[PDB]
Amino acid sequence: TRAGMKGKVLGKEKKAAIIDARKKAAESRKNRDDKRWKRVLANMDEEKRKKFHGVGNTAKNSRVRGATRASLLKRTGRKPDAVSMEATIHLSKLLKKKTFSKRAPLAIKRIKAFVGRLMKTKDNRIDASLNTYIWHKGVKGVPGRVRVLIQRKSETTEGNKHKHFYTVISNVPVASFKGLTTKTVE
Amino acid sequence: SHCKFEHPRHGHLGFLPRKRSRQIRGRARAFPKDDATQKPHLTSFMVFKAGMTHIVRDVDRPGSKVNKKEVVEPVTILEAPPMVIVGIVGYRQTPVGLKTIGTVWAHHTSVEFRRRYYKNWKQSAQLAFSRQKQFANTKEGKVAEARTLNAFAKKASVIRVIAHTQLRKLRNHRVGVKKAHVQEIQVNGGSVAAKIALAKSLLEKEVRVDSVFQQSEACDVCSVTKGHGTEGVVKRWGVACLPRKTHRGLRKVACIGAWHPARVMYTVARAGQHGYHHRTQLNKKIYQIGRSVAVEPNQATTTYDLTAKTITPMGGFVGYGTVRNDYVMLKGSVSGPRRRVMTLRRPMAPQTSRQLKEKIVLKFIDTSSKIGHGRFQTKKEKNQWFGPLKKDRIRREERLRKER
RNA sequence: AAGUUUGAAAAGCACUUUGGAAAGAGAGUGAAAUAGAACCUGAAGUCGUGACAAAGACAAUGGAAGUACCUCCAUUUCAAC
RNA sequence: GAUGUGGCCUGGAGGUUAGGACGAAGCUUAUGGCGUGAGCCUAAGAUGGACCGGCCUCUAGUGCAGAUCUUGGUUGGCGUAGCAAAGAUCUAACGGAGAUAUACUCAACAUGCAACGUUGGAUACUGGAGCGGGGAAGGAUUUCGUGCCAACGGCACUCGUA
RNA sequence: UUAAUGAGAUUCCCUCUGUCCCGAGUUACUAUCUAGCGAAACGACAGUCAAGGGAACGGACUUGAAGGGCUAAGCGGGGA
RNA sequence: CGACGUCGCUUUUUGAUCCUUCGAUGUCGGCUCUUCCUAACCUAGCGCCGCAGAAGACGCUAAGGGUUGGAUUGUUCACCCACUGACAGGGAACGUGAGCUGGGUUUAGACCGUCGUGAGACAGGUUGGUUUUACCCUACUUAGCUGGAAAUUGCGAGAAAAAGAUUAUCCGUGCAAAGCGGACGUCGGGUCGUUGGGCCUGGCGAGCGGUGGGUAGUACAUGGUACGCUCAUCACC
RNA sequence: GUGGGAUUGUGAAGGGAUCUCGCAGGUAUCGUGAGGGAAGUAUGGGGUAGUACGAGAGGAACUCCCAUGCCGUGCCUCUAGUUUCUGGGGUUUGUCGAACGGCAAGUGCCCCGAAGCCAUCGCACGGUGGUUCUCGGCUGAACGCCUCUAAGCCAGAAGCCAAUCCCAAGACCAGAUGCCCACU
RNA sequence: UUACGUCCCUCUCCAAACGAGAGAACAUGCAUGGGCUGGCAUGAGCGGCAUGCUUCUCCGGUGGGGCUCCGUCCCGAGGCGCUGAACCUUGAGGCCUGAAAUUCAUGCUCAGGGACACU
RNA sequence: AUCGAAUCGCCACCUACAAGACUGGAGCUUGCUCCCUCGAAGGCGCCAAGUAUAUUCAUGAUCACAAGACA
Ligand SMILES: C#CCOc1ccc(C[C@H]2NC[C@H](O)[C@H]2OC(C)=O)cc1
Ligand SMILES: [K+]
Ligand SMILES: [K+]
Ligand SMILES: [K+]
Ligand SMILES: [K+]
Ligand SMILES: [K+]
Ligand SMILES: [K+]
Ligand SMILES: [K+]
Ligand SMILES: [K+]
Ligand SMILES: [Mg+2]
Ligand SMILES: [Mg+2]
Ligand SMILES: [Mg+2]
Ligand SMILES: [Mg+2]
Ligand SMILES: [Mg+2]
Ligand SMILES: [Mg+2]
Ligand SMILES: [Mg+2]
Ligand SMILES: [Mg+2]
Ligand SMILES: [Mg+2]
Ligand SMILES: [Mg+2]
Ligand SMILES: [Mg+2]
Ligand SMILES: [Mg+2]
Ligand SMILES: [Mg+2]
Ligand SMILES: [Mg+2]
Ligand SMILES: [Mg+2]
Ligand SMILES: [Mg+2]
Ligand SMILES: [Mg+2]
Ligand SMILES: [Mg+2]
Ligand SMILES: [Mg+2]
Ligand SMILES: [Mg+2]
Ligand SMILES: [Mg+2]
Ligand SMILES: [Mg+2]
Ligand SMILES: [Mg+2]
Ligand SMILES: [Mg+2]
Ligand SMILES: [Mg+2]
Ligand SMILES: [Mg+2]
Ligand SMILES: [Mg+2]
Ligand SMILES: [Mg+2]
Ligand SMILES: [Mg+2]
Ligand SMILES: [Mg+2]
Ligand SMILES: [Mg+2]
Ligand SMILES: [Mg+2]
Ligand SMILES: [Mg+2]
Ligand SMILES: [Mg+2]
Ligand SMILES: [Mg+2]
Ligand SMILES: [Mg+2]
Ligand SMILES: [Mg+2]
Ligand SMILES: [Mg+2]
Ligand SMILES: [Mg+2]
Ligand SMILES: [Mg+2]
Ligand SMILES: [Mg+2]
Ligand SMILES: [Mg+2]
Ligand SMILES: [Mg+2]
Ligand SMILES: [Mg+2]
Ligand SMILES: [Mg+2]
Ligand SMILES: [Mg+2]
Ligand SMILES: [Mg+2]
Ligand SMILES: [Mg+2]
Ligand SMILES: [Mg+2]
Ligand SMILES: [Mg+2]
Ligand SMILES: [Mg+2]
Ligand SMILES: [Mg+2]
Ligand SMILES: [Mg+2]
Ligand SMILES: [Mg+2]
Ligand SMILES: [Mg+2]
Ligand SMILES: [Mg+2]
Ligand SMILES: [Mg+2]
Ligand SMILES: [Mg+2]
Ligand SMILES: [Mg+2]
Ligand code: NA
Ligand code: NA
Ligand code: NA
Ligand code: NA
Ligand code: NA
Ligand code: NA
Repeated sequence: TRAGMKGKVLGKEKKAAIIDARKKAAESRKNRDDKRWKRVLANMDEEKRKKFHGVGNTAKNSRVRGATRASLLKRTGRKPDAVSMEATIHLSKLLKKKTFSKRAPLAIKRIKAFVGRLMKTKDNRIDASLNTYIWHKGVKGVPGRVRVLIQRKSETTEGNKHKHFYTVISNVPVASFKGLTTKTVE
Repeated sequence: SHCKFEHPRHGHLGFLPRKRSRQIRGRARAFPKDDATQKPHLTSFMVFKAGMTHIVRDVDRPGSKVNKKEVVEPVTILEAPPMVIVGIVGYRQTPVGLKTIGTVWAHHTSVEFRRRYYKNWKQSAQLAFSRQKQFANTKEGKVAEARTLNAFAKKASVIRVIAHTQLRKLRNHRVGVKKAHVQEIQVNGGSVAAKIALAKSLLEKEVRVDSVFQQSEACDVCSVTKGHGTEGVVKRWGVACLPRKTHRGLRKVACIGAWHPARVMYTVARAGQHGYHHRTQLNKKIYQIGRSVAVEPNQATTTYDLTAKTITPMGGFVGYGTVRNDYVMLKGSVSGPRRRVMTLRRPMAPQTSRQLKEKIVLKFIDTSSKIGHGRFQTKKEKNQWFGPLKKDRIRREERLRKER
């Protein structure tokens, strides 16, 4: 990043102080606007209030007007090294109009990149069950959706500086994909 | 020897070079001629292309076969959220062209206006206009602003305002850009003192499109066309295709020049960039200046068709989304794809024609699905055709029995 | 097509260190390894590198006169010489 | 085109006079000097390692920029044209130096990539006029096992008709 | 002269069509970018034009007009 | 309009010549594509007529724009059918073959007529007869990076600027006027050089402000800014 | 002055000298517009009008209005085309024991088919002032009269120039602005 | 030669041969799901006078032929019902989390990394 | 801050304008006469801040880029 935000240059303690500086400055401005909107909405007449719909966060099925969705997310903390996730990959949307003879090999690379982005790993092992499922209808009959189980594990080659993570991706057979969302399994 | 038969040359040599436009936004190269007898007014506005549909109206022109008869006209819908005026600039005439005298900035500028000065705003220090804010409102700052304003009164013949779009108000998910589009809008009409008075009164204020244009007027469109990358001579210039027998290819120009001059002329069609060119388009009749759906929901309702509809077609505008702001319905088409910012300019050609003077009254606005042969104008019309479906029974049965 | 023409003598580089190896870095022999095995001498052409000179587009080169800067070049002078 | 030149240069011979291990020949040059010139001579080598200069005469396979000249080497084009018929490979494990290869910071991604052989699975091709199993002609050790990877198999190899 | 026969030469009709009006869209393999590998042809020197003369059709010459440098993909006007 | 004569222009015809090319400049026609000329067919104006009107003739300025679809023929030409405002004529190596095509022309096979004793010949007819190469330099079309006014240097100083103790020694207003209207103070120190001297700096205040705390209504398109009051802080200082 | 490097080839570690280079600009917007390009061009109908003119026969034009041809610049709402969304269905031969799911026939084949692309096969838009030619005139001499000219003027062509439109500062913009930094 | 900042890596697509461009920079940003819009045309399975379907008790329920032991079980293309069902719907990149109306949920991110700016 | 340089006329009186067939102003006689500021000077600057009572200049040795230059 830019020199003014580098973690190595600023240091851990300085970086934390600046991040809280932005947080408190933005959070305080949100509380000011919440109070003012709470105040002027009550003051305004019911005839005028029909025009102002959703302004004071009164509306249903609505985002929080004050702040971003991400800022309201609860940052629990670092995930454990050994974590298991179950997810669906919409393979058909990644293979639209691809060359027929490369569909199954391309699906393997797409799955490895999908998991690699999620788990931040470069060593992504494909289990036999997942490989069989991808190829079970031929090189060009790849299924539109796949349900995978992602398991991240830690093991480093002795004498290496940086700890080494790797994932094992296996197929999860499902009768239907409807209603299936991404879950952290145990 | 002379060519055996004559035909007009392919393409317009005045639109050269056929290169990529310097900017993605439409910019007016000239403004309509200033006439001092009119009250001061703005001459341009920035809009966003949402999509296309068609309307029905009666034709008023006498002597035509379609007089007092209905016609169907394709229209383009362009979203026009209000614009914010942030600055004033003055120009003085010199023997080598107009020179900017100075810039009077507003006391407060929006965050999305200051984002235009950054390549990575969220990770920056966000110090734009921080020293200008501290210098302004001081004893020396107030004097400097007054001196610049007096210089405009004494030496300026052209007064323009600095305006920017509001991407927060647009609330479009596919537009992507969060930094405002900045442009200069010339203040035409009145004396130079009167022009400065209006520009000062507009500082830090919102300007709506309906205060710049009227419903039945025409306007010019400055925009950049859709890009196609590298294209051959057949598509780029419209030359004929060679016979199937041709060796080494058909989609070519057979002779790219005579022996002498021993050169290829600039008038010969060659492959290269096609599209993404700036174009100023003339005489686009405004058919409707719509209000925001939060204020008036019945945008597509007319006096003849009483159905309560918005301007947004069933299923949304393809690749754009919902029109949530004020909008302009221009007759016909404009250059460029959806999501692209465009400039509407007050017309520069004479507007004395019967077609240009005609008062437009819309009788029907189509809101059917732009996805695959829309046959319903509203969601209620679709419900009446199908009635209850299997998924409606499941949703109702669970609510009727499990929840009650 | 091809001189095995290294060196007087093989004294043909033990040993240490990095490298999977090829090799590199050291250390040794020898008067000389820039004499290390198709090994005397080692040209031209072409190329790499460091230093410097600068230089628009007049293709470059060239001629004649100067000048700026350099010069491991030559010669002369250095007391009333 | 003719002729002249105590005019220049090269390999040898008969004479004469010199030089060289304190460095001959050859080679190198912003080494200068001499000559109108061909050239001659000196300086330096942080070059070389054993022969050789001047002068008189004699002698000849005696002087190169070009002959689509000969032979050897080099070279811009150029990391370019391309290496696109015969459909195709994927996965885990094992093997291998061929890796998970890191100053600081730093939990992992954003700093060791890409490539090999075998086995098990998967997928596909040949489709009996077969990339099946045997012979003639031709070839002659290419057969087999182990080892090995400098060159070669126009990419690669830990594999091989090397 | 001639039935039958003909990858023989010719004319017309039916059918049929992207041959054409008049082009548009899509696929595989390329081109294109990368890793590895890696040539040839050709090569006096070079390479912006106008006119002029000139071995009568110049990249060099005269007089004018251009011309900041280096690059990727194409292209077939010139390089007689 | 123009006999008998006479004076010219042009190089889109042929002829005359033999300067260039024979260690090679690819031959006709068509297709495609661009540009140029004007001796003007149509389109814009304008004169004149054996000019009533309509339709035309002749002429001038003007080449910006336009100038077609087909049957036969390899054709260029020619001719006919048809549309049109009109269907003008030409150049660009008889533009254009590393752009195409290859019907003709003009190799070798073969047939006919005429000629020749013959082999063979024929600007006579006929049929069949390989169309190669760009990755170089320019040109052109798009597409990137990039310095530079002494067009890389000199320090070689030129503003389509201001208007003054020589631009210093304040800000407005006015005509480069006459005038006129404004300006934060105070108490000390240090440090250099003719008048309440320049500069640096500290303490008390005040004012114009920038941010944040607490608060009230209002504006604007309505989440997000501004504005009143009041605290804290920073800056001019 | 200060900062950073280096010097000529037979050794090492230290000292001088002498050279070269850096020492104030970066980064992000909005504009100017020199120069270059340059585009719109034709026809028909209505009406004028069976009018002007003419013995008759015949038979016009401008203002204005409405269409259209060619050309140009775009666009995808509609209509049409295109399908490797092999989307959803059918359907033939082979094949996994059958059903299911499918698979092979280099996209098996057939019908329909979104999005995207695309057609004068669809749709939209295509403008203003001057300077002059040719020519017709005014005033008016030379030449007491006369004469468009000779000194002056007027009017004036699809030509030409500029506006509009496209590229645009090697056209080196002392054009205007946002932030740092440098100087102060 | 400090700061502002720029670029590469990463993500998006109005751009795009490669460069370049437009953007984003913990952001409903991305992912999956739901709903919408639309495409095709009624999935698998099971079953016929009920044990099924439909409707608030009332409706509805085949088949040319054939085989066993009038009646009963069975074989049988096709038909009917559950079923405008099943499947697909953003991907080179349709909509909805900001009008009102089941019309939107849930996961993921945990100091962004690198290089210049900087003789 | 390298940096030593080439350049040798200043101004707040020129730094406004226009016409040479007539631009100092009149007359009538229209090319002569008359009046005036008499129609041919931007102002300063060149060694006593002003025309005089004065005052340091060397040896920088006879030319050498003025050895110095904020007028
Ligand atoms: C038959 C016949 C007549 O037509 C031609 C056609 C071409 C040629 C060739 C010559 N043209 C110029 C040069 O002299 C030669 O070029 C070359 C490549 O040889 C001669 C006659
Ligand atoms: K002599
Ligand atoms: K050779
Ligand atoms: K020849
Ligand atoms: K005419
Ligand atoms: K013949
Ligand atoms: K111009
Ligand atoms: K022009
Ligand atoms: K510039
Ligand atoms: Mg012609
Ligand atoms: Mg032609
Ligand atoms: Mg021709
Ligand atoms: Mg061919
Ligand atoms: Mg061929
Ligand atoms: Mg659609
Ligand atoms: Mg020794
Ligand atoms: Mg040696
Ligand atoms: Mg030796
Ligand atoms: Mg040797
Ligand atoms: Mg050499
Ligand atoms: Mg060298
Ligand atoms: Mg030259
Ligand atoms: Mg010299
Ligand atoms: Mg001999
Ligand atoms: Mg001797
Ligand atoms: Mg030397
Ligand atoms: Mg040399
Ligand atoms: Mg000699
Ligand atoms: Mg010889
Ligand atoms: Mg030689
Ligand atoms: Mg040769
Ligand atoms: Mg090479
Ligand atoms: Mg290549
Ligand atoms: Mg090939
Ligand atoms: Mg193959
Ligand atoms: Mg395997
Ligand atoms: Mg790593
Ligand atoms: Mg690896
Ligand atoms: Mg098969
Ligand atoms: Mg097969
Ligand atoms: Mg068989
Ligand atoms: Mg076989
Ligand atoms: Mg073997
Ligand atoms: Mg190989
Ligand atoms: Mg020329
Ligand atoms: Mg060529
Ligand atoms: Mg080519
Ligand atoms: Mg002739
Ligand atoms: Mg000849
Ligand atoms: Mg040739
Ligand atoms: Mg030749
Ligand atoms: Mg040629
Ligand atoms: Mg003419
Ligand atoms: Mg013309
Ligand atoms: Mg023309
Ligand atoms: Mg020709
Ligand atoms: Mg000719
Ligand atoms: Mg050819
Ligand atoms: Mg030809
Ligand atoms: Mg050619
Ligand atoms: Mg032929
Ligand atoms: Mg005979
Ligand atoms: Mg023939
Ligand atoms: Mg023949
Ligand atoms: Mg044949
Ligand atoms: Mg310079
Ligand atoms: Mg098979
Ligand atoms: Mg279809
Ligand atoms: Na593809
Ligand atoms: Na390839
Ligand atoms: Na035959
Ligand atoms: Na030449
Ligand atoms: Na020249
Ligand atoms: Na369609």
